[PDB]
Amino acid sequence: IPKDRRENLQKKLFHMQQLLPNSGLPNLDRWHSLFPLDTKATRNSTCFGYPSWMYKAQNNKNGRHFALRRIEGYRLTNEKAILNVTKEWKKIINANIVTVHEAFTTEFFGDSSLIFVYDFHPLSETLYDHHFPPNKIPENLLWSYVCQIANALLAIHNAKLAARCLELSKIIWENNRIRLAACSILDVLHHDSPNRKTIEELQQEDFVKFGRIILALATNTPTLNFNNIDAALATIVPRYSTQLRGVLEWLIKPSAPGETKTVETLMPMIGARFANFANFVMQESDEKEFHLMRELENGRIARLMFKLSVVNERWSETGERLLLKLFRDYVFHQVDADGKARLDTNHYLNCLSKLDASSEEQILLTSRDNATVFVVSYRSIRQMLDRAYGELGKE
Amino acid sequence: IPKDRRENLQKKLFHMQQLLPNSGLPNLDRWHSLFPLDTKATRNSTCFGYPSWMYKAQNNKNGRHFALRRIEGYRLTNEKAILNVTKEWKKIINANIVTVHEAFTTEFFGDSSLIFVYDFHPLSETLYDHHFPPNNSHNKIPENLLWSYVCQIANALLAIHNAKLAARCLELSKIIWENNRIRLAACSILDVLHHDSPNRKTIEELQQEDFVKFGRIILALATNTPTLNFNNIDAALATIVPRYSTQLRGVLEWLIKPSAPGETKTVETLMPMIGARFANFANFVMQESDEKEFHLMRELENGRIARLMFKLSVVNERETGERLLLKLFRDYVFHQVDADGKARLDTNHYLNCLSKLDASSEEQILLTSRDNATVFVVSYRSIRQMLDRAYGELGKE
Ligand SMILES: Nc1ncnc2c1ncn2[C@@H]1O[C@H](COP(=O)(O)OP(=O)(O)OP(O)(O)=S)[C@@H](O)[C@H]1O
Ligand SMILES: Nc1ncnc2c1ncn2[C@@H]1O[C@H](COP(=O)(O)OP(=O)(O)OP(O)(O)=S)[C@@H](O)[C@H]1O
Ligand SMILES: [Mg+2]
Ligand SMILES: [Mg+2]
Repeated sequence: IPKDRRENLQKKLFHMQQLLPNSGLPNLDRWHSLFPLDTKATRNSTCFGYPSWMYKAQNNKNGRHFALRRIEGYRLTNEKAILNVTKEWKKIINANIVTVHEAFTTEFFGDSSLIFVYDFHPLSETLYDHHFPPNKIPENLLWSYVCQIANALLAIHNAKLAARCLELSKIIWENNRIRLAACSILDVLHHDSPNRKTIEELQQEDFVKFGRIILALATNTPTLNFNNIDAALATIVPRYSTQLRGVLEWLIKPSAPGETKTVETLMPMIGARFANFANFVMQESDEKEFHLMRELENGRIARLMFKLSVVNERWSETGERLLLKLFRDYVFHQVDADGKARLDTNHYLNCLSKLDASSEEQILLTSRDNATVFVVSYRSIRQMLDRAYGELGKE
Repeated sequence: IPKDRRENLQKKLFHMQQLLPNSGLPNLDRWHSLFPLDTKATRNSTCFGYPSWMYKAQNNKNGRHFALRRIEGYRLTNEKAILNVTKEWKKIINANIVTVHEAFTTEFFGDSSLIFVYDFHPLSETLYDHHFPPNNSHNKIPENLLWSYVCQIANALLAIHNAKLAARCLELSKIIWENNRIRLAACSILDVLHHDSPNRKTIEELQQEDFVKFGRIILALATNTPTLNFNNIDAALATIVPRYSTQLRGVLEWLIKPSAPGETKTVETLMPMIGARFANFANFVMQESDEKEFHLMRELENGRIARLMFKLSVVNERETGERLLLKLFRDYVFHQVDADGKARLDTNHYLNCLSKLDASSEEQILLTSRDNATVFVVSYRSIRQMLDRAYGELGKE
């Protein structure tokens, strides 16, 4: 657990518990301690047709943290069966889709608001805000985005559904991992609108919105228009590979001369980039595995110190336990040439690691009166510790 | 953190430390504590042309555990065979390839042996032994798992071929399995043992042999036939059509058959054939990596608990003052005895006390001194603040 990852995982735990008491936010029937997640001071109705609000809240029943998406000013009776379509989205298990649990309307916000509950992903930021704060992205990261979004659309389309909402502000970023964070919403907000589209047509719009998102990132232009669909498409050939340009072209262009666009057709176009991506995720999962084991090592190290602390100053004054006493002094009571304490976390860690591994390496244990000195190995010290601790269990 | 997952990580750590006191194995110039990994009492020379031995050993320099592949009865007749091979393979780092570090000869085994050192992956079992258990004899593997293998092996071949090299050794017994993660565990070996052989093959045909050996491995697993023969490359190929999808059959057929009518087989051509199965595979890996992320944060308490023990051990027994409560706190946590006088050992008590110390719990405890006249009512929160305070005053010096 190096410095950055350990404090990042602590920053995550800190974000999950994080509260803001004076905010003047209401408590729902099954939710409390609502925490505002919006990082910007402006809200527009371009994405949903209504203003949107984001919240982190605690469940009254299980105490775990969830994310709440609020759609301001939407009227719909809570008892309506349409809100239950989130149950179909719940069935979809995907790493690039934020799982939705349920949907309900509420009036605790002083109006008519619709609430979607999602998994809470700590330290998440929108893909827009991450790449466009108020200078080009590497192609590997762009392909990582292409592979992740395609993976999401694959599961969605095969579930006889569509993304509907596919934009930069509605995709959350967290350590290069992206997820669709507004699914199942438009399913409700467009259930009985004029000019309803088919799930077949909506699935096609996904591919178009897909291409535009990546194209925007590739051309480093936040606002994207139709008048430059071929202008910005030709700007990526020297900077990025022709393969990247080819995928963007396929996604954006209305490919309907003899056939309709399908996710299965998109996959071979990606091809080798999937292997590269999968390789990276596998290696990152490997790194998480070592940190897991290091942390489990810490537990074994803590349990060794438990035994050691039980024995010390408890019989314990003199004997084979006297060496255990002197061993503790060796590890934690180190002082400099002046006489001042030499605090050293590294020394503590490596001493106990060698004790846990029963290292054959030897160390010098000086007695209280610097007259007697013990040449002893970690292996011997470990065996004395287990021996003495067991003799206390006989009682 | 499910039951099996915690015990899996504990089985790994226990496997790395595992020793054999009665062993008659020597210590090498740079290696010691050699531990036998072989699951069988018999060794044949089919895989390498020489008997092979597997060992876990500790590095004298860094103290970490590595895997050692020993090739019995090998004399170095050319230093080019080790150096021209290992200089290229050492550079290749892949998630589906066991990293090789170096190769050297030794005589400590009472003979002339060649030694390869690899990364040590705990709890690893050969893909053969996992799907064909050793202690049983002669019922199908799920298709998703077969596709997982195809993606992983293809990923390995992708890195290998792009380095102008070949797997050479691509068989069930030379691939290690660990929680559905497979790795090529015999790379760079045949590169050395065949470095100056009479009938040296081209790097391109050896690469073609990779695809064939690829196909046979998956086909063997799909047909539940450990040994695979040339006479049933089309017979066993027809056993998979009702049980598995036609796509799998198409890939296996493509891999095994000498596909050179209009083009020669390349990994880039294999990728679109797998296609959507890569999305499925990557999704699972992402999902498992997500599950580890949540499990990590929960486990982080061990570091926080251990660092607290560091502070507590530094301060204690270095006599009187505010640290006297820290001394009495240690007595409360680890020195519990009954009215009778017997030791009250409790691993749970130790863990939960420190959890409350780590959480700065508002829960209160009773601290009676040796002199019973004064007793301190204090919470874990206050004790926690006293500990950091005392530990900080030692940093002033
Ligand atoms: N499912 C989620 N889990 C955790 N955090 C989230 C989730 N969804 C959104 N957030 C965070 O909430 C913040 C705001 O959410 P997004 O609303 O949808 O963007 P919004 O920028 O504030 O844009 P406006 O104008 O509504 S469209 C972002 O910074 C995210 O980091
Ligand atoms: N790099 C490694 N890291 C950890 N364990 C390994 C590694 N490589 C091999 N092993 C294990 O070592 C054991 C024996 O190695 P493998 O020898 O090559 O099996 P072996 O099948 O009996 O084949 P050989 O003797 O040619 S017949 C296996 O159970 C593996 O799981
Ligand atoms: Mg918002
Ligand atoms: Mg062997």
